[PDB]
Amino acid sequence: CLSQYCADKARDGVCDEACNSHACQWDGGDCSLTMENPWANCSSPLPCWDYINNQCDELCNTVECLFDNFECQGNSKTCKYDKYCADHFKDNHCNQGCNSEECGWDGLDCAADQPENLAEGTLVIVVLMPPEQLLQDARSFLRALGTLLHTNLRIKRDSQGELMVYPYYGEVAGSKVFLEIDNRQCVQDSDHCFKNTDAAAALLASHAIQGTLSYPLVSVVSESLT
Ligand SMILES: [Ca+2]
Ligand SMILES: [Ca+2]
Ligand SMILES: [Ca+2]
Ligand SMILES: [Zn+2]
Repeated sequence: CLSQYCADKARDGVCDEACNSHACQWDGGDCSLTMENPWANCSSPLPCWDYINNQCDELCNTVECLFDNFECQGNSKTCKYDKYCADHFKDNHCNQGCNSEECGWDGLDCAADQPENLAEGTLVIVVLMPPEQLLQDARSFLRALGTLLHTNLRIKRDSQGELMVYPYYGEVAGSKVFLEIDNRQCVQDSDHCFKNTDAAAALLASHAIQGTLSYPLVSVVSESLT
């Protein structure tokens, strides 16, 4: 890459930080959930991967540039009643104190009679949790990724109505899960909802690059076919 060390280490299933660079394709994707270039669609004159700096850079504040990692939001708020809200997230009861962007809009419990407003495409994620553990922890998994993406996610269902969670056999037992983004509330409160899953996948990869992911994700891909 930049080195012969990085050539050797690329795509070996381990993030090597000496190679965690745009030039080295984030260690052949080892550090970026296998995504070679999360900013491939970004037409900013800035190398936006260098501007994850806790400061607003407007040149990177577009969807294809990953909204500058949401660093152009001014009021960088967290969920005030995070403990209460986590336990009441997606529990089929509207908790008004949790009905805000920071709290993932109570997992859409307060928007139950509102039409779905799906982003185009499907997020395909491999996580190092076996299917049973993922299914049992699905609400927390969805809340965490939703919080990262500033929207609401759900596990996709197949045409039998079954949740699309499948065993994935690697060196560690994992799962492959298919997710959809529901913007039904996001669009009302936010100017930065993903209209398509491509940039959402890339933002997850970006968080992998930084090491700020809350769950042990292995890979993410945005699909239009599924
Ligand atoms: Ca590596
Ligand atoms: Ca920035
Ligand atoms: Ca609730
Ligand atoms: Zn936001």
